[PDB]
Amino acid sequence: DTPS
Amino acid sequence: GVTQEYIQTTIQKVTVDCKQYVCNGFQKCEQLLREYGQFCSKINQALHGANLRQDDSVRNLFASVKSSQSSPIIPGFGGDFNLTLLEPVARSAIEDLLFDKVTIADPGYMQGYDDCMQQGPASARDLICAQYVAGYKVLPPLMDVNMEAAYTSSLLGSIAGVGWTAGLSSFAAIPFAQSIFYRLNGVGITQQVLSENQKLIANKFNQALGAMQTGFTTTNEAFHKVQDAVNNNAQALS
Amino acid sequence: DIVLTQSPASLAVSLGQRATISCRASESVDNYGISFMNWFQQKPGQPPKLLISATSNQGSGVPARFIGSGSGTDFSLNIHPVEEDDTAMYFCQQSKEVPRTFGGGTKLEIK
Amino acid sequence: VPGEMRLASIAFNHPIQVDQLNSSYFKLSIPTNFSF
Amino acid sequence: QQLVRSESAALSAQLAKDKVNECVKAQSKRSGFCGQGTHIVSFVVNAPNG
Amino acid sequence: QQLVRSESAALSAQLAKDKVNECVKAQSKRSGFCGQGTHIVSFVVNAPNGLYFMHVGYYPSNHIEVVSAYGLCDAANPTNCIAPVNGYFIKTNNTRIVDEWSYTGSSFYAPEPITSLNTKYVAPQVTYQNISTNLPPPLL
Amino acid sequence: QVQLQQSGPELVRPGVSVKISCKGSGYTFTDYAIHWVKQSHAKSLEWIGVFSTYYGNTNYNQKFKGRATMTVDKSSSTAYMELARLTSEDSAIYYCARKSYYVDYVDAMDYWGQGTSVT
Repeated sequence: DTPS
Repeated sequence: GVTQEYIQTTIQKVTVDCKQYVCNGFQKCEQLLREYGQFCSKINQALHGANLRQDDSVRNLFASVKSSQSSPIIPGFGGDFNLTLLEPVARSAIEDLLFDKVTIADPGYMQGYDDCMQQGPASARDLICAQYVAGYKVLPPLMDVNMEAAYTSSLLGSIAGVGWTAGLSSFAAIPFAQSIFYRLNGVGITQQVLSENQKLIANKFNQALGAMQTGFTTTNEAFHKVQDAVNNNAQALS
Repeated sequence: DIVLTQSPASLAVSLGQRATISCRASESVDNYGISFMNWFQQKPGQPPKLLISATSNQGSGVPARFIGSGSGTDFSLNIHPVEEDDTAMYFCQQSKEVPRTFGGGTKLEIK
Repeated sequence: VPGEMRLASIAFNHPIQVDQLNSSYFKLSIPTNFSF
Repeated sequence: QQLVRSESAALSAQLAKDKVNECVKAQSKRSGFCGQGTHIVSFVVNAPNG
Repeated sequence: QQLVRSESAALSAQLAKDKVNECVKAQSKRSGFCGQGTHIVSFVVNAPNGLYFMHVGYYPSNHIEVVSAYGLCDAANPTNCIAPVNGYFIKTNNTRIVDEWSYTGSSFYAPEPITSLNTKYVAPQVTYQNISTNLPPPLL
Repeated sequence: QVQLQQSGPELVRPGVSVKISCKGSGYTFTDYAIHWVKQSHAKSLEWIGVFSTYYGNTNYNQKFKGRATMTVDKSSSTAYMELARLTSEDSAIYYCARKSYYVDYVDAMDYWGQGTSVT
């Protein structure tokens, strides 16, 4: 899922 | 004439559930295995590191295999040259001969353990079914055979665009027969001979291609090497 | 050089009417699929003006009103809404081979 | 927080296609820019 | 045993990469590699493990 | 364990020696080695337990398709035939040039006039163009 | 802002070698070859030649190839055409025009000079  | 070679690039990737291989769920053995728990940790570490190196070797190879540009490939490609290597849009006739002639044990990744279950034949004798007895897991290949075929057809489509200098930049896309004549000028055959004997060149080359249909026996050394690579993977598991 | 001819020598149409011009080449001018046909426009007191080129019906100085068509030896110009400010001499130009000659042309008129 | 993982297919970049032709001329692909 | 086999496969894969860039994508003038008859076009197909 | 590691290091050191004599001290024409962009100058620095290489490569962009010919000949005299050296004969799309054909380099698109410096004389072939007027090498 | 300023018309007597000039303005003159055209009637026009303004290479229509020659003055952004041995059959309107490529590999005559004449 879209990185931090 | 045609000569052939087989170059191995990978090992079948496996992992081992160390605890299950040593002991099949017994509580008395598990209490004892706590004393040796670091040995299973080291076995898992080493196998995992080996599997990463296999996958990286594959990606590094295919990064060099890919071309930036190619021709489309149709039936009738190559003109006077027959070319049974052409895709049946697939793999190829030669690949299907090679995969069928070698005695390959049935792959997993398809339903696998369900063919070792009671919902399947009584004659199954696969190493797939020995996996859950011993705690093996054979891992999948990192490519997919369709993607491997896409890379392979991309190499075939780059042939005869690499003449006339460079080939790492411009892509010439010229007629295949003409590129062969250009390669024959490159080994010191004069163009006068090449101009006159075009039909004879095509006939001799197609005879040399026709000889490949008898090359999938163990008297062919390259074929024998492919069979032994498969045998070695099975041998380690057994 | 390839000879270009055109017909009819003059054409009269009513205002707002479609009009066409036929153009014929003595030998085909297609080489490598390119066609090389340009059309030009001239009025009295003016230089010739480029209208269109082989793949550019719009562009090359005009709106899509000037529609070039055809291939090989046969070409045409097609204009669907003619006005009195389209009355001009019109010419086929060959860009394919030296010495780049071009047709005698036709005259558009209004009824 | 970030949510669930996403199943994806590995992309395959198709190389640029150039049509092979018969006759006395051919199509050529050539670079117009570059970087070191 | 597996660590040894894995390393030998990696070295063999490096040889495969070199042959694709010298015999498949170009005409070779070196001899040595390939069948011994100078060299003209070579081809690659997929095999079990290689 | 140490004997195995020592032997693999010796084999790896032999590879390093070959790269210094083909990529550092000379331009490579082989491809394969180095970053894939042909090859121009490479450099070496010291690393922990080994050598660290840097390879400068030349990477293409913005490719276009153009019409090209295998070679050109005099239509009046079949023995006068030429073929481009390290480049291609392309149909002219540049407004400086007043000729049907132009010369360009192999790695970079840029039209130029066809002159004796860019070409070589060859035997005639059926795919060569039959040029009826303006050829400067040979002028005849 | 492209311009092609031809030199003014003249009733030149026969046997003169006649030079006509055309001056480019508002664009880089050395990037475009100049075409020259002769117009004897509303329906009779013919190409005369083309002059590269970068390299000086020329082509001429074969009928004028031993009469007409072309040259440049790069410092004044100007091209010249000089026609040897004038006769009454050369009384005509003359033009200069800029080479262009709106369509790939197709010559176009783009912007034209305003017209000059010789008689």
